[PDB]
Amino acid sequence: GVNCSGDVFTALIGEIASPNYPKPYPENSRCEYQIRLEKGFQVVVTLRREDFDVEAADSAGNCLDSLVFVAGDRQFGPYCGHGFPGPLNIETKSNALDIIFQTDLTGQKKGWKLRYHGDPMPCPKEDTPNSVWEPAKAKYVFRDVVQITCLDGFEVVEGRVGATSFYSTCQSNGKWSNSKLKCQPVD
Ligand SMILES: [Ca+2]
Repeated sequence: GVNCSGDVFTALIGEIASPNYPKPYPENSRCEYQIRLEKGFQVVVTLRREDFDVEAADSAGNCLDSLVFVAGDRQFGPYCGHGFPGPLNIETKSNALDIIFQTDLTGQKKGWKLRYHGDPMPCPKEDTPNSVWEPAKAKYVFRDVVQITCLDGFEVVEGRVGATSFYSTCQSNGKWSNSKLKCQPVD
């Protein structure tokens, strides 16, 4: 095959296709594409069913040509056959993804074209005991900032002395900064 290795993708949106797409991919391909987003994002892969045609699996269900996505410990695929067999949207749960495409000596098809985007990872909303959150949202994600205001008769301890409100940021690790700070009754 050709050189289809070494490319690194770091933008929050991107598009990748097998060599020569939509003309037949090369035999004996060993392609690898690396997506590298900053911590706090997951790579989400979108691949339309009809944008994928790869040599069919053998009798034993094994892929001779294959597309595989590697995200840390997790693997998606191997995929082969006529039409993409996986979900239209794949949340890999990782900021780093390796896309690996290998082909054998015979039997080539049009190949594949995929897109990806970075999806900011969520920070779960705590139960707001004696406080209200601003803004109120169904989902908070990486870099969101909220103001947490204590109800009347409550205050923040461990923050400033005598605070009745504070801010908190959804961090790259899925946790709120200032998660130690709680609204508690006035003494
Ligand atoms: Ca083949």
